[PDB]
Amino acid sequence: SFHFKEAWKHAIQKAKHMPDPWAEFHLEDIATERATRHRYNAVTGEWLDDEVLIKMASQPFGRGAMRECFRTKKLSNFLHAQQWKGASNYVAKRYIEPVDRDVYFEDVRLQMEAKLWGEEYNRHKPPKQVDIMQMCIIELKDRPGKPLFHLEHYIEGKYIKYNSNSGFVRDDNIRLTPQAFSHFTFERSGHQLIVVDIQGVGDLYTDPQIHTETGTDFGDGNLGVRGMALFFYSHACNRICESMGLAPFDLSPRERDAVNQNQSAKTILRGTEEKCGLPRASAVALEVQRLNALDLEKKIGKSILGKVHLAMVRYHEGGRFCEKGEEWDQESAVFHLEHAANLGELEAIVGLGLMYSQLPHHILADVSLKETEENKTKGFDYLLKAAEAGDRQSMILVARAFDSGQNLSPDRCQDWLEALHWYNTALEMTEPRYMMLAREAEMLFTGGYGLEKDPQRSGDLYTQAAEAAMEAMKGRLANQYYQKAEEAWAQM
Amino acid sequence: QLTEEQIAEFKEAFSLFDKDGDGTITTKELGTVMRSLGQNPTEAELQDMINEVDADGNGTIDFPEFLTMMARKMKDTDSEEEIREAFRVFDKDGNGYISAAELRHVMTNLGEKLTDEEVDEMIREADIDGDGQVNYEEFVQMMTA
Ligand SMILES: [Ca+2]
Ligand SMILES: [Ca+2]
Ligand SMILES: [Mg+2]
Ligand SMILES: [Mg+2]
Ligand SMILES: [Mg+2]
Ligand SMILES: [Mg+2]
Ligand SMILES: [Mg+2]
Ligand SMILES: [Zn+2]
Repeated sequence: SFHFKEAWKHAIQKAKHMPDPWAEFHLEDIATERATRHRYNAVTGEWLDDEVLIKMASQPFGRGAMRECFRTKKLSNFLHAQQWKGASNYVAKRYIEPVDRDVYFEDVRLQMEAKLWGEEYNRHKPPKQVDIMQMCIIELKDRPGKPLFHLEHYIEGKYIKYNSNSGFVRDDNIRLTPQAFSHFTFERSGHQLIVVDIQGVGDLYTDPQIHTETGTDFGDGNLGVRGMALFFYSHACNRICESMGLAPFDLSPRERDAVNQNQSAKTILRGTEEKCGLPRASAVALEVQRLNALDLEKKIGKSILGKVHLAMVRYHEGGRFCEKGEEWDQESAVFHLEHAANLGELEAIVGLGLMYSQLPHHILADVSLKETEENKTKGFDYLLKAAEAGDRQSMILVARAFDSGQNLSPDRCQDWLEALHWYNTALEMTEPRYMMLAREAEMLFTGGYGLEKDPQRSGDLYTQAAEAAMEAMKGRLANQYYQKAEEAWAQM
Repeated sequence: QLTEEQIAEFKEAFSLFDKDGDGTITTKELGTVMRSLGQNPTEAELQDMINEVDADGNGTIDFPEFLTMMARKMKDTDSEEEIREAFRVFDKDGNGYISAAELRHVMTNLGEKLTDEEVDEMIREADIDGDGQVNYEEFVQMMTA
């Protein structure tokens, strides 16, 4: 029934000959202490507390930027001696600067959620499986302060950071598994989160970071969709990503070349790999299909992928992807802004509309595009999309385009019926109201571009404009508007 | 059968739970002591020991009685002290399950000559559940066959 027993026994006996890697630190001579261990169950969302006995070194053997590390022995093996002498070695970690107690508990919550995601990755039969180390909290009740410590089992072997939570990816012999794992978590969660900051020994990972759509849980390391943007800027899809059916993120040409520029006999497939899938593809075309299939009430802002592309735009403009002696990549910035707008981010639609129309714009303020008929057409089409999606500024701009021709698409002509429609739509929203009402009244008085004269409606609109001017405390203007209303009614 | 080093370790533990220093612990403190030793007594076994050591109805458990209970626990170990400790060389994080990645880490640490497919096959053979991991029950069953 078990044709592999002997491999297990080989390993058990070799571990038996193996010495304790911490033998010379003689932790067994330390005075035993009592602590309360808090362990988190991420399926049930429940904490379990119990008592444990530990021997902890008095001095730390290492510290990062945030935490100090202490060698610790968790005491089991009271009745029978440690067969493998290293099975009770643990690392305890304490924050260097004081933190609120719940930061420890949220760090545990993070690590265990990432562990669940590793198990989900393994369920798709990857060529190399992964595992996120379990981590818990120990509280030293007897010590002053009731100090909290993170606790993980010690793992001997070379420690490697495969990627960071800020875009770093190993600039040498890359491994396919950590990167494919991160990408898999982006797709399988439906773009709601990504697990990055992959690091540890082999594929035994520890201290991961999760970026979520909201950005609020999992501590200060949650950079939200900015973190997903940082990941996908540097991510190169490999054979594992493909074998699981992950769609590549749409990178610009320059970004594509930089990613291909960054060798070894890396990890090899086996043929059992299953397709990922809630799950969402990472490519803009498939996401456009998803939004089209969804019964939209002319709805926009429903794409997380578009927000990731927008965060990319803002990182470009901010110099995050620039080396110290270069000019920041405007071309790729506009590429990602286009992708964000086609995925329904209203800020991107308005920004591209203003930019292609040669109008002033906030996003990518210092970027200027060529004045062409194609670009003028694109700018007006974007501004029309923004107006149809509720943006008042674009509404007013489109009205003035159909009115006077300013910033109108060269594919289109002046049209005062359309202009009146857009003026009215903007007016119904809770650039002054009386000015737009008076412009309407003037168009009705005059007529033209498909709009026949209407003296009575013109007088009524001049009257409404005068009343709105009174509401604005512009009495003299209200008198002028009343004069115009009587002037229009006298045309009859 | 108990060594003086084991006895000194138990003395440290007992002193840690004999906080008021009367030389005894109460009968409800004993459960917590035993669970803090990394041992997992069933509530039946626990209640048995409780009523036995407190036959005189005094509530007190001194250190010699605790040591006697530990000696009886050492001989009544369900003769599986080897399999319990052999499980722990593979369950690296100590979460009660051996994962394929953990087994791979061990087989590479200890210089064993298996491929990653052979490691996946050890796991899938021992993993009767089919949940992708090997629990302690499955490890025991694989060992005893
Ligand atoms: Ca484990
Ligand atoms: Ca199983
Ligand atoms: Mg972190
Ligand atoms: Mg926060
Ligand atoms: Mg006492
Ligand atoms: Mg007594
Ligand atoms: Mg006595
Ligand atoms: Zn990928």
